[PDB]
Amino acid sequence: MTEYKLVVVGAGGVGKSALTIQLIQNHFVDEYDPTIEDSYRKQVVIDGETCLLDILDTAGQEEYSAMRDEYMRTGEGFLCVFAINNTKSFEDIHQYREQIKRVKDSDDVPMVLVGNKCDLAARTVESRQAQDLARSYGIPYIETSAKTRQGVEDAFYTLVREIRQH
Ligand SMILES: Nc1nc2c(ncn2[C@@H]2O[C@H](COP(=O)(O)OP(=O)(O)NP(=O)(O)O)[C@@H](O)[C@H]2O)c(=O)[nH]1
Ligand SMILES: [Ca+2]
Ligand SMILES: [Mg+2]
Ligand SMILES: [Mg+2]
Ligand SMILES: [Mg+2]
Repeated sequence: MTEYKLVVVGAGGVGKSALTIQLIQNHFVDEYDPTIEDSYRKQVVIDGETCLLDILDTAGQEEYSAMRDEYMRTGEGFLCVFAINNTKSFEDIHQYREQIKRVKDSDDVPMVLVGNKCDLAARTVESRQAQDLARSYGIPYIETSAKTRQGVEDAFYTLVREIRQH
């Protein structure tokens, strides 16, 4: 069956693991355990196609980010995640996109910009700001909450739909 290799990247603490775990395991991880490099695999039907998602959950903490580029290298599509209550994580997106372009040696990599923790009210990144960033990259912006599940399936499936357009 069709396999899609997805890679989730972004600053430490933005909720990359919580998003992936909500998608794959249907629960919310409340605690914060920094990730090194974890992978998840699940068979799902997306738009009538049975496919296998291989999701690489990467480190956002600089300390844990050792061979991250070697992992990212294999990815077919990337979720670039920031948190809507973490302005620095949004500003950091530029450098993740540059890293993706570097590891794929392409200016045209399937990507979706994700603004996570949308269940929280300490918003410092407004939707329009993120929409504009994504527009400049030619990719979709989607807000999510790993806590409530809002947008979670949408984000990951939209990434599959972007890979399919390339
Ligand atoms: N309220 C809320 N909290 C969230 C959300 N997503 C993640 N969190 C919380 O944010 C903290 C960090 O989440 P985590 O998924 O571990 O972040 P990460 O990006 O994978 N961190 P790292 O890069 O170090 O591996 C956790 O305490 C988690 O519960 C969300 O959508 N809403
Ligand atoms: Ca929990
Ligand atoms: Mg993590
Ligand atoms: Mg390269
Ligand atoms: Mg502002």
